[PDB]
Amino acid sequence: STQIGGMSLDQARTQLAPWTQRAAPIGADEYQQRIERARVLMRAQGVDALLIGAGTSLRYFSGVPWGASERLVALLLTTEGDPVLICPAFEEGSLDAVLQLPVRKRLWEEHEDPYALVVQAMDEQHAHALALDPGIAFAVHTGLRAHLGTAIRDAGAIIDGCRMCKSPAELALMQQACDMTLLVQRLAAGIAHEGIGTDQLVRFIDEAHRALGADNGSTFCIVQFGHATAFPHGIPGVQHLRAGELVLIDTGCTVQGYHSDITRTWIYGTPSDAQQRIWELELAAQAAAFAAVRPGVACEAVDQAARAVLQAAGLGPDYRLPGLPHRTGHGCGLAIHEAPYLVRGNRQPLQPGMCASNEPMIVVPGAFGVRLEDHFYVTDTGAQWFTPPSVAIDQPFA
Amino acid sequence: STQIGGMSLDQARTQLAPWTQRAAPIGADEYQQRIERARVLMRAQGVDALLIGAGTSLRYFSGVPWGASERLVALLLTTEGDPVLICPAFEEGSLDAVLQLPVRKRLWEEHEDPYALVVQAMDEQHAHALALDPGIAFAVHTGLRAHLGTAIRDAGAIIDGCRMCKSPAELALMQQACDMTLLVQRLAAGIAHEGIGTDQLVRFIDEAHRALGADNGSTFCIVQFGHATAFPHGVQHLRAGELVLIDTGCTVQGYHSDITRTWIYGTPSDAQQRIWELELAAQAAAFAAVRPGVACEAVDQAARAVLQAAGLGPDYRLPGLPHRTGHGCGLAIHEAPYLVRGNRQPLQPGMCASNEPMIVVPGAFGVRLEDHFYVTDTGAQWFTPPSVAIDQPFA
Ligand SMILES: [Zn+2]
Ligand SMILES: [Zn+2]
Ligand SMILES: [Zn+2]
Ligand SMILES: [Zn+2]
Repeated sequence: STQIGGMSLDQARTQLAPWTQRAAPIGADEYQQRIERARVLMRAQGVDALLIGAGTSLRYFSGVPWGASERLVALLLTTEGDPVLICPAFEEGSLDAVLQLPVRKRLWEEHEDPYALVVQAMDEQHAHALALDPGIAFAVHTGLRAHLGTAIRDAGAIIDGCRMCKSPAELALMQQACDMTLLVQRLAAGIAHEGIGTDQLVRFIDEAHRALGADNGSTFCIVQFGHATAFPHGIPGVQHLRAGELVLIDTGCTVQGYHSDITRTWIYGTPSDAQQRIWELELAAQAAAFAAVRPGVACEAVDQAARAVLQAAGLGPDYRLPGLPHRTGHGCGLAIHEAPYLVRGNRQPLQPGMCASNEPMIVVPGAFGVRLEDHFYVTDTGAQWFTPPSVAIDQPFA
Repeated sequence: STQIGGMSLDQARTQLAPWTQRAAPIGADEYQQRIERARVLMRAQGVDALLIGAGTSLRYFSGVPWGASERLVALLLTTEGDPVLICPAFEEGSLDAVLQLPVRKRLWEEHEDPYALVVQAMDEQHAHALALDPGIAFAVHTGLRAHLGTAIRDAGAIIDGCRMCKSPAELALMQQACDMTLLVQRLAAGIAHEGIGTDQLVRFIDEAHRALGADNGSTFCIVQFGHATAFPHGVQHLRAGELVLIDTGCTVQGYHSDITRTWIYGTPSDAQQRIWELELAAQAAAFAAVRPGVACEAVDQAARAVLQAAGLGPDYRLPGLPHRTGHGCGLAIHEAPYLVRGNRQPLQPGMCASNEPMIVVPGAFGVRLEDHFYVTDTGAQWFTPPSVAIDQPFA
């Protein structure tokens, strides 16, 4: 009965001191190890240059945490020497302040062509086999094509083959973000009451992540009530809570860029039989997916394990509704969604240090949905939860 | 400093009722005009198929406001029939709630190849000359190339040829967002006091944008005091004698405001006054240069000629203007056309851009004044009137 409702704003505020179990930042040597692993995968693929654009992969490789813009900010890695950092001249100051890796800077004034610098740096090292970051804007392919006549490969296999398996230091940053968001989830369930707005919960979760010391409040937040829980990614519009509705809250933060991403679905007031039944089936499907995880297991096998529970209960098969209309889970790291994907058709074997969500949501069309989301990482012999799963329809927190 | 300081938090709150002059949303017919306009651009350039990714361009053509993810959500426009909307099958309900244009849905299940669906819709209409959104992830080039033997061209000319010139309805939405954000700016100036935190200003700017009825509070907020104003891409507490620089904005129906004010709290030095005045003059001269037919790069040069005649610069040297003068603005904070040296693009009626020829004095301070304008048949019109003096940030 006790986790849902009855907590005031300022009672909740009393649990929101800055978080004091702070994981260490990624250190210099770890950035060099990332570069070295990228070089190994480059040579494996027969490529001799890699271009990484601003975003999660530039951060991974260099520390630079800036979002992509219309101006090319990029790392060009070749098989030897400090990687080249292509960046607007006016930003040099700022760049030097966030860089965690020694680089050769190649700066361009506003009217200069930054893609000519990439190719000039290629030509300097006799590199003629470029792989380009699949996350980068298409525009960069156009700019490179004005100067570069050889095939441009997709760098996805190189990037994933680095980022998929998390180091201990990555796992602890993730763990920190997750503990923080779990606390936030718990307090939002506490402050809930008849008539509370979805927007009031969203603003609260944001204030709470901030108080705790997230990099930037809530990375995202989804709050849905009642029938609106039937849409995996929700519909526009504010709702107000009523007894008898499910509440689905999916939110997360970052800590040094590393993401949490947790969904809780709980009853406010008394559940129907149908709500209970679906809610227990969801917990069961999530548990079977977790139980399937260890080294060597194909990513699709984990998704299949979830569907097997649904299907033994008369749901599915496949994506059929009522059932699980989307994949079981996604990888998580510096990006909310990254490889590997726990999806039908993905033969990728799971390996120690891989991180993914386990969120086999059930949708009952016309009625509601239940999504329980906790992330795990693969160990040497099985998996570990970052956050323990829910206990019951009215006990969202183990 | 009647504009700067002296206002209580609840005095400020009395001017924060919801905005009553609400611009009309973009209606169904105007989405159809954008699709036609794209079709004609396509024909002009010899392109028969156009793929637009999730993001501001999808929003422009379809009303779908979602950010891009790892899953392909896209609009494929060909020379005839309803456009095709490629989408994950499970998000169909959520898609239907935001779509503003009639489309032929082509849904894909989690394990199916959505790039296959694009090419199949191409093959059906006999379209072989595809142009791809330059803002879409390169991954999409990869998935398309897997299925295509033919050139995949860059769609920037087509997309820009539509988006750069704003309709009356788009200008009205931008206008509302600007008017709302100007008020927020002025209230933030009013509540400023010795000791106030940059974080408290940020928080208040958000609350106000929400109270006035922005889509989602502040889109972004930069607040910098004193020496920090010299580091435009760097928590502080306000002290007498410091410049305050606040750059913020909101959206109304996804249309952006983006305004920077820089003002003195207390008594300014001669150096601060002289640079402030020069910032206003540079901004004024870039504006006086705006009219149809003028190259975007001439507007940037008009600001730099002001700075050079005063002994700053030249070019991008400091003290001076180390970056372009401004950027286009619309459904994206930054979009074409850019007011930057090398850009020959002629300005035309309806185009919207910022005018922000920030001066940096290394290691001391910076002064950015940012107001946006749109191009008219004979010149330009400010979305917001420029500042008046170092201590009079609002006209
Ligand atoms: Zn989630
Ligand atoms: Zn997730
Ligand atoms: Zn701005
Ligand atoms: Zn701007």
